Amino acid sequence: MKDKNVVVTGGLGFIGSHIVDALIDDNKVTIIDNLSSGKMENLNNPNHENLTIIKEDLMDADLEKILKDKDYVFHLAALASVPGSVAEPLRYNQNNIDASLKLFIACKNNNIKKVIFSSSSAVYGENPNMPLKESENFLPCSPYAAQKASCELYLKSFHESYGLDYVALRYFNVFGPRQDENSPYAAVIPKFISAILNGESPVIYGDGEQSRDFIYVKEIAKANILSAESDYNGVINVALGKSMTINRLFEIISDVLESDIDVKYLDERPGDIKHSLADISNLDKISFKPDEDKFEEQLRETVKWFISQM
Amino acid sequence: MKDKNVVVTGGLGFIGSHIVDALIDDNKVTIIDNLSSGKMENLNNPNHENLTIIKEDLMDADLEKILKDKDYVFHLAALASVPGSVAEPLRYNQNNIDASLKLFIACKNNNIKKVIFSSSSAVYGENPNMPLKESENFLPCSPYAAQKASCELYLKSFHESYGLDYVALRYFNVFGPRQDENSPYAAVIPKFISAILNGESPVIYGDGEQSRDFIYVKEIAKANILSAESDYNGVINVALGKSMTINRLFEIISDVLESDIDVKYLDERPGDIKHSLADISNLDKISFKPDEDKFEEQLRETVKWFISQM
Ligand SMILES: CC(=O)N[C@H]1[C@@H](OP(=O)(O)OP(=O)(O)OC[C@H]2O[C@@H](n3ccc(=O)[nH]c3=O)[C@H](O)[C@@H]2O)O[C@H](CO)[C@@H](O)[C@@H]1O[C@H](C)C(=O)O
Ligand SMILES: CC(=O)N[C@H]1[C@@H](OP(=O)(O)OP(=O)(O)OC[C@H]2O[C@@H](n3ccc(=O)[nH]c3=O)[C@H](O)[C@@H]2O)O[C@H](CO)[C@@H](O)[C@@H]1O[C@H](C)C(=O)O
Ligand SMILES: NC(=O)c1ccc[n+]([C@@H]2O[C@H](COP(=O)([O-])OP(=O)(O)OC[C@H]3O[C@@H](n4cnc5c(N)ncnc54)[C@H](O)[C@@H]3O)[C@@H](O)[C@H]2O)c1
Ligand SMILES: NC(=O)c1ccc[n+]([C@@H]2O[C@H](COP(=O)([O-])OP(=O)(O)OC[C@H]3O[C@@H](n4cnc5c(N)ncnc54)[C@H](O)[C@@H]3O)[C@@H](O)[C@H]2O)c1
Ligand SMILES: [Zn+2]
Ligand SMILES: [Zn+2]
Repeated sequence: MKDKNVVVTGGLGFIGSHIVDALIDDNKVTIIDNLSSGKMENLNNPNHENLTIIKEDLMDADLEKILKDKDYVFHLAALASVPGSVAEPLRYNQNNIDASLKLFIACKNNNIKKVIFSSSSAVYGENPNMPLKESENFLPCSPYAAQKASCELYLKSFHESYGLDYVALRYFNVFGPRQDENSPYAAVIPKFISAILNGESPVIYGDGEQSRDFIYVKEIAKANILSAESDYNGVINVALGKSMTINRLFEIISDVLESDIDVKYLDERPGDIKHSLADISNLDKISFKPDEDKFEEQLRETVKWFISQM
Repeated sequence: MKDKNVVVTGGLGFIGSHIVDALIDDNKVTIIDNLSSGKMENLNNPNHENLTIIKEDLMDADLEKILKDKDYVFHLAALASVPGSVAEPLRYNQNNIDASLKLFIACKNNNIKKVIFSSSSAVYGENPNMPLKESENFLPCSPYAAQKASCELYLKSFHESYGLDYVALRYFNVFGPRQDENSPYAAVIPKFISAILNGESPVIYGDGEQSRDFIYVKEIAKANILSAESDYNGVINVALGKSMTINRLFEIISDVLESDIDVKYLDERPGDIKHSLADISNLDKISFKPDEDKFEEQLRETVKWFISQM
């Protein structure tokens, strides 16, 4: 992508910062981010000539004005937490549905060429029909999952009502540089890496045979950019279509870190589904083929990032 | 249902007033209604000893307090318009998602035994797989349809997260006494009846071969009450599972009114789907069998109501 003027909501966050990095040399980029979880220092160059940063909540921003003469909108801003949403459903509704809708209204009023929306495999709930096809019904188990599904439904309705073109991307388990490790809720790869680097035993919730479809953050960024350039409108899973158990993950991370620190086993967390696996056939719709044998290399890059932060 | 204390949101409206009528002799009923479209005079007895009316927007009401010690909540309050939602998606979002969520939060915090939610066959969009089963995916064509679907998804998530029991009822084409005829958007049965009573030719948008699954408002009220009493949680179509063309409807209404006024034919309305038909198998889940040969009787009751309003 070259010579476009794009908006990246949540562009100071984990995933959004990697999208900004990939676009910024050849495109004007306006980030809208309230710093609720993102950081200026997540950007490779936060002073880049092509960059604009608007430090504001989407609910307050004049999105009708900001989106004038923009080409594409990448919507990553969200309160991105399943357990957080259970504790605070109304606040999550404001950030995840209401703000998204305000953005989508400004998109259609400004004739934005495409919206690329960050959804989640959480919308599937506990579905045994793996590998999970996009045609599965929604089975949201948390307010967060209902919110992402609601946004997908609004996008469908905006396509029909106003001709707004969009891709909704259902991410599976994203990992990589700049992912949070500090929250009680933080993802397993950051927790395993952080624990080992701090000389502490990590923990597994359950027996460790649970499995996930992990996908590297730079691949998510590529999928976003390819979706913007595609003529396809609709919903696409973004993953590798491969399973890894948490036991196996721990072995691999321990090998990468040359670590003899052992893992502890605790009871299962309520709400954790046992197995999650994407069907990624529809990645053909955006001409995306993720790298299928680069997990160790990606983990090494992630570890090096966490080392640099100590 | 006897000796319960219930809340009916939108209880001064078309459908809600019939639910209030059916419950009020044997139960305490609190209506919450902002009079945006409902009327005091829709109730059979607006001064009934068991009645309380709170004239307030759901967004402003202290629902946490109002729902203390209530048994059931019937949620009918909404901005109930497909074309209105296209014109004003944010305002419709506030009334249809945000207010519903505030209510559902108060329901789960007060351990309400059941929520009975008014959804719509609009959530199916233009789906040729008739008769339409509840398992069909959502295909919302308007912000309204997305909003009703979002509410259904929130209810599912609240069942999983908090144990809130619910039934979402997908109404097909409701008709009967107290339905609005004055809006530009008003439903076909009121428009046909009102036109003929005013000595004016009604209009058909298209060729009249379009068909709908019409369902009488008193049957909707019964389905609501049976759903409250049922152990079932989930989503159920409420209809007859029968089709009637708009041409045939006009013939029947003209016969009932002994009218020689002819109908005019105009171009199709954008957004109108041609055929809509419910699969009503899952009405067995709430032990409801609607009357299958009472259409003329129901139309006569509707006509007599419109006559009484002249
Ligand atoms: C925090 C995070 O990134 N979570 C994301 C991740 O969930 P989840 O699959 O629950 O991710 P995990 O917590 O990393 O759990 C994955 C597995 O790892 C075990 N585990 C986790 C932590 C630990 O210390 N020990 C341990 O054993 C755990 O029991 C589970 O089996 O993937 C989902 C998509 O597939 C996202 O919806 C979800 O939220 C994102 C933000 C969003 O939607 O915006
Ligand atoms: C106003 C109203 O009650 N509309 C409801 C009705 O829609 P619709 O099926 O569009 O209902 P119609 O407008 O009565 O249209 C039905 C058919 O009749 C023709 N027609 C309509 C008017 C007229 O003058 N002449 C004429 O020919 C028209 O072209 C169509 O084929 O049924 C749906 C459920 O099946 C509801 O979602 C919808 O909104 C409710 C509020 C809600 O969800 O809350
Ligand atoms: N990390 C994952 O595994 C994962 C999986 C599935 C979906 N997602 C989705 O991808 C997107 C990005 O997630 P992430 O992991 O980068 O999360 P993140 O918290 O790092 O990024 C979200 C960014 O949005 C900003 N933000 C939040 N609310 C805002 C508001 N109201 N106005 C303006 N800015 C706001 C935050 O400050 C942050 O920089 C989210 O929509 C998330 O739900 C992530
Ligand atoms: N009429 C139909 O054919 C049909 C079909 C499918 C679904 N529904 C649904 O059934 C329910 C009732 O529809 P109806 O036809 O009786 O509509 P209606 O407009 O007659 O009733 C809605 C009632 O809610 C009140 N209201 C609206 N917004 C409110 C708010 N924010 N706070 C408090 N009160 C509010 C109105 O004053 C009105 O009395 C709605 O949820 C509607 O979407 C109706
Ligand atoms: Zn297993
Ligand atoms: Zn036909």
